[PDB]
Amino acid sequence: KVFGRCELAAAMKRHGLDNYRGYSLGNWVCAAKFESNFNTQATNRNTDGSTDYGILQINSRWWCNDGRTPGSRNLCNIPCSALLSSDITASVNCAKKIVSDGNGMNAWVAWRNRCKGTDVQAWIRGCRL
Ligand code: NA
Repeated sequence: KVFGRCELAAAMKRHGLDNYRGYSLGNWVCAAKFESNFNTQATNRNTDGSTDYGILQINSRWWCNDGRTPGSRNLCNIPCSALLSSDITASVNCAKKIVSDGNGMNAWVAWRNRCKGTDVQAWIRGCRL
């Protein structure tokens, strides 16, 4: 599923991401935009052989099991393919664990390089939230 901007904002708010660990909703929509272009089916391979999955590009090195990342962890206790669903519940609940691990949203390289320090509230402008 390719989400619309406000559709994703509304779904992220309903799942409790608005101001989660202090990060306003615009941060999460900005992150999703530059990580996946709002596409739940996005995948990208990393140099070490791990793979990033879903609308927030969660990594198999630490967070999910894809059966092809030997020696890795599965801290969200899910198969990585669950992160590609049109239902974003698994992505959001795993993201909540990531953002809580000490580095905040700096864990998402696209957020640090394209969202941090900008007017992130612009990403929810116009939405009925
Ligand atoms: Na893994």
